[PDB]
Amino acid sequence: KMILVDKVFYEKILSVESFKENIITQSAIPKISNKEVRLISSGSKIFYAINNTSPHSHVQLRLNRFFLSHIPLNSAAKAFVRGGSYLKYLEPHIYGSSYCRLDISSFFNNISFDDVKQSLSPYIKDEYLIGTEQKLIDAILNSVGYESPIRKDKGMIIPMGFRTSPAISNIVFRKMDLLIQDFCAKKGVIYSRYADDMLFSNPRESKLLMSDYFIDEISSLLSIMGFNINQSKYISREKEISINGYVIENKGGNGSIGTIRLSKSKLNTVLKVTHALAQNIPYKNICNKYIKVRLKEKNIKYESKKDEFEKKYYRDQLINYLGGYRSYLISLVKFHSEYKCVNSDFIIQINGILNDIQNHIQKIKKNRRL
Amino acid sequence: KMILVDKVFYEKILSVESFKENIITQSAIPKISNKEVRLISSGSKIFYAINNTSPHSHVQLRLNRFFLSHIPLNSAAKAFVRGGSYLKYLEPHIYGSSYCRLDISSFFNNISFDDVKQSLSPYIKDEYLIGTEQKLIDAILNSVGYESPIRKDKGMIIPMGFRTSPAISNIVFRKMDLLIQDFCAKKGVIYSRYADDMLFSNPRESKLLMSDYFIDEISSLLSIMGFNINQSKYISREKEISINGYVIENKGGNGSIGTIRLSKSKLNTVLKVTHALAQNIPYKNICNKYIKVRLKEKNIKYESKKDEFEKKYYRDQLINYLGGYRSYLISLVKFHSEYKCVNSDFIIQINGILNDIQNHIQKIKKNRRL
Amino acid sequence: MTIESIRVKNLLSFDDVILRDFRDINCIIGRNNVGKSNLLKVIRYFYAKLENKKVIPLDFHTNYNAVGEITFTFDTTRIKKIVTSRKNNGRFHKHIYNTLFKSSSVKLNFEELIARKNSTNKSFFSLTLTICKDDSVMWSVDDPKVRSLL
Amino acid sequence: MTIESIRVKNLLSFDDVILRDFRDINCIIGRNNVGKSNLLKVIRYFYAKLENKKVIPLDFHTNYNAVGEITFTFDTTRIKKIVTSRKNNGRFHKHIYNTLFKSSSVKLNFEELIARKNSTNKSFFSLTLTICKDDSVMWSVDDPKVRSLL
RNA sequence: GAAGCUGAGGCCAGUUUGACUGGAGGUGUUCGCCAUCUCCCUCAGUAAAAACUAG
DNA sequence: CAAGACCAATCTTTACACTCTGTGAAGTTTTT
DNA sequence: CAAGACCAATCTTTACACTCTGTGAAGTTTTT
RNA sequence: GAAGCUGAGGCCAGUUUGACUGGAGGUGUUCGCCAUCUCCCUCAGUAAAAACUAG
Ligand SMILES: Nc1ncnc2c1ncn2[C@@H]1O[C@H](COP(=O)(O)OP(=O)(O)OP(=O)(O)O)[C@@H](O)[C@H]1O
Ligand SMILES: Nc1ncnc2c1ncn2[C@@H]1O[C@H](COP(=O)(O)OP(=O)(O)OP(=O)(O)O)[C@@H](O)[C@H]1O
Repeated sequence: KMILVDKVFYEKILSVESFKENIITQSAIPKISNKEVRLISSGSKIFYAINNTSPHSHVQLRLNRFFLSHIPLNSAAKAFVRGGSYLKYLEPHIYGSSYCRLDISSFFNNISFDDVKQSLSPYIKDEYLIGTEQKLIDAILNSVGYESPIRKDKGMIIPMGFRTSPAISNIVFRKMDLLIQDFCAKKGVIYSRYADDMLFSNPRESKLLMSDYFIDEISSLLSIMGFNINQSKYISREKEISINGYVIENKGGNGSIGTIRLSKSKLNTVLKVTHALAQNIPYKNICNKYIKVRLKEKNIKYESKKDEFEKKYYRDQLINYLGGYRSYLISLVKFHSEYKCVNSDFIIQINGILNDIQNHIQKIKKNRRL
Repeated sequence: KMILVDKVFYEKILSVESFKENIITQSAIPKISNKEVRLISSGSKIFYAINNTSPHSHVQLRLNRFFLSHIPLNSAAKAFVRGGSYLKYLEPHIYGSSYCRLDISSFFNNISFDDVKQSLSPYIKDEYLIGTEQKLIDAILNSVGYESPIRKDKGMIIPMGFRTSPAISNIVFRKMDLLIQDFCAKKGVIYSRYADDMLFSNPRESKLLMSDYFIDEISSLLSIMGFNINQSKYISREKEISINGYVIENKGGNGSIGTIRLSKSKLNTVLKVTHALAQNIPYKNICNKYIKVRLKEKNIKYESKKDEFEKKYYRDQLINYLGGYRSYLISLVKFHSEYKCVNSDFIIQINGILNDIQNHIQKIKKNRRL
Repeated sequence: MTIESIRVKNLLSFDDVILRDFRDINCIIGRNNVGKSNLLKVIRYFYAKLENKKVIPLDFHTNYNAVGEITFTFDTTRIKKIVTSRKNNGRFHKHIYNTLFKSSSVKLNFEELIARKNSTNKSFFSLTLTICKDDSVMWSVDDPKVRSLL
Repeated sequence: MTIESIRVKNLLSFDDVILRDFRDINCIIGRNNVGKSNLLKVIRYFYAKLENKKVIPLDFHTNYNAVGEITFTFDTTRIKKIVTSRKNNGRFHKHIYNTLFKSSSVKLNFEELIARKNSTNKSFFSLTLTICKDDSVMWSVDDPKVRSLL
């Protein structure tokens, strides 16, 4: 039974109180104004952040909780989904012998809003929420989408960091996930996707993934709804590939099993932090030099205790970083225990690093009481 | 039960007497020397004709009769095969809405001899015909192939006009017929081939046949054994195409039936001949101007009767041409009666032209007795 | 009439067989082991796949062909007369119009439509089922409602 | 051991289910309508397709996936010990060598082969059957002799 | 480099002071000489396979 | 210029030994 | 630059009339 | 036209008479900074979703 939303569904469990005034006075639900959205710059990328006090944030959150979480997705989408994780994206490819990796350029900016409307239409009943002026689907997309002030030409845009944007991206790209999965299956290729990074693997002894034909076919498919392939990040290798530090290897031939292991570049930062901890480097220097976390003087809440405040903050930040990396490798260990696909010697190295991390966190906590 | 040939099969029913001397003295079967092959020029094309007195011609003929006629072929090959005809090549496409036509450049010259050896190997037992010097398969290919004196670089070549060359071409191209047929079937396209002219038709409302992707895919397939597509003869049309004068039309949409009809360019010559016959033009002028048949003075066998000889020869040639075109349209009528796919009004026009042809041949025969 | 032709290519014992010019009674005679029931199996499989049943595809006559085709040419002249008329405005008639004869009279223009109406009406519907070497089945008409209605 | 793991993706009642660490006796318990016999049906279909039988493909859990995969990881350590040894020169042993463990020890070099021989031997054979949306079936190993021998 | 193209000449017309290009029109069109209606000569050289001899 | 997709047929696939258990020390038309 | 292949779900598909028959004239990591 | 790229500066080293480029090595390699072994500072700004808290 698919999820259906009617007028009562929006008015009772979705809106609750965010748009009570609009529904009692029959006033049109307004666009997300620029006053509610702040524009952050990170790299060349631009992020859009909504203010929490606005009712749009709350209705986005309850939309995410109750509506977008029930629409079926494609199993090739491993990101932003309940139970999906990067290791799951990198696992089906342990069976492959040749690997290829593609990227979609500006995935979130290139999502057409009309495609979002078409994708969400079957799951929302066609009614008139506000008299005969605004339809229910129109109000919901008014809640979900946004108009970019920097680029007014392209009109309504699903922005980065709008709470509901990832789930909507998965839903609107389910069509292409199905198309590309069908094509790869007919070619005998294992396909998976994380956000916009696509990974293909051939378990047979063939050069299909290294050919220009495969790129051309994937691009031809992606042009159906207007996406493009980032040519700078295209990668194709044999018997071993490294994706953001996680190395998948398969030296075997017929019926062989590969292994996934993080490399030393990935563990460089944690190894350096443990080395600095063993060298009795002060905590402030460790936090600033490696963890790029610093206590700006404008962030200090009170002037009553400041010398103690800085030390406690840096102690807590080091504890939090060590615990975070401890849980990141525990995730690796759990994934290996569930699937048995991580390198055994790398499992030994993980165990050693985890014991070192635990001992260092114990030492820091013991020093906290001194 | 596939056809298998052993030493006794070659020595008894194939050779019979052509290579008795070589098999009794255990002497190697020789290459087809240039003395047995004459080189004709027709257009830019070059034809190779073997002499009848040579034993190679007779063994080629009995090879064609008894061996190459039993190897299974691909039903998409409509040429040079028992029961295959051009109308059969042009018929499966009456169901299509869009048409495309491709050509293979120098099909007979581009056939690799090693491919012929590989194709014929499973059907000929691996033995030693002549001591330990020449194998049976080697002797048979010595009979079948030839070395081009003009182009010695490419080595052994299957030439045009070597009796057995068409059947061997079909056998060696069965592999690509299977490949291309499978690809088209997965794309939902009807495919047929006559010699080297390939015809594809899409019965669905789509632009697949007009796209560059289809040409690229067919060329990529054809590059497996080294063929190429003649880019000058590539054609793609919708709802109507004309192939060497035979027009296939299908104006309909879902579940429609097209019709095949010859056009007026095709019937221009026969209409002009009938017009000249009705205008009492002398037979010599009709034969020379339209039928491009002329009595060269070097061809006259006897000088006893020459004025009568020329008249009788031209009378017989006109009778033969009229009978040939009569049987060509009778073939069209029979094909229509068997499949019901020729235009009805064109059937009426064929009936009229056939009655005119029969009346003219009757008049000429009656005048023969005067 | 009902069926104009039935064509089988490379399926069971048939290489390329076309049966047409059907009459009211069609007596089939022949020696034992000549394929008389193979026609029955072919038609039965075609109609089972017409209603989207899950059945095993039939075997190919020879494996040197990558396809096996079954073609049925239904004669819809009388149904076209039934449904095109303005009197029959029922819901079944409306469904038959909106499924079969719509999108076929759409492409024709006024002159050709009037020529078809006034002259001796002869309309056919050709449906082709192609079985590939990997047991996939492809139709020449991609609307399953059309096949179920046929 | 015999079987290292069994993985089913999007077939019958399974979304992504992996069963591993098998013991000598494996008791399966659960409520009515939870898929206990669906494992039986999946394994039975996998083995029927292993011997190239003609059967209907199993239904997909959800139709929003274009594939359905069954993966079997056979444990061939003991068979590798059986066949690799120089004493067993029989014809069945020679067939097992020339079908399974040849072309797998071919790619390895002398150092890696000696490391596999001397250390604790652990060899697995992973076979994946993928059912597409159009009822076609594709294997990850294209040699039918391998599947029949398995 | 890869691709593609057509037998050898002689008057007459069109472009050239001196040699090169075509030898029914109408209509439509995907512009393909593609489709449909009506009504220049000479001389060489011309392999093979299949279909087809209305009813 | 160059490339993934390179037919379908074709041959005993069921155990060995030391180890009673372990696997090892003179027509038309088409292609042309 | 530009293009074939553009999810899977979603709604009474069984007869009409004049004509008894014919249909029509404060964590890590990843995407980023 | 289409494609792609990175926060703002200050000493020190390398290329420059006066400003620009990097701040472990070894080994192998598909040459990708890709893999494996051993051992510079400051100041801004830093949205979202999911996985993960060994046993
Ligand atoms: N799967 C198949 N693949 C190939 N040929 C087949 C297949 N099944 C049947 N045949 C062939 O078709 C024929 C089967 O006999 P069929 O039942 O079709 O004829 P029949 O005339 O109905 O027989 P009967 O007279 O006994 O009723 C045989 O020639 C057999 O070789
Ligand atoms: N073709 C199918 N497509 C989708 N789901 C199916 C299909 N066949 C069965 N199922 C689902 O799988 C389950 C079938 O019960 P199953 O026999 O697998 O469980 P079981 O535990 O063996 O039952 P029991 O306890 O009675 O033996 C049900 O949940 C049913 O919905």
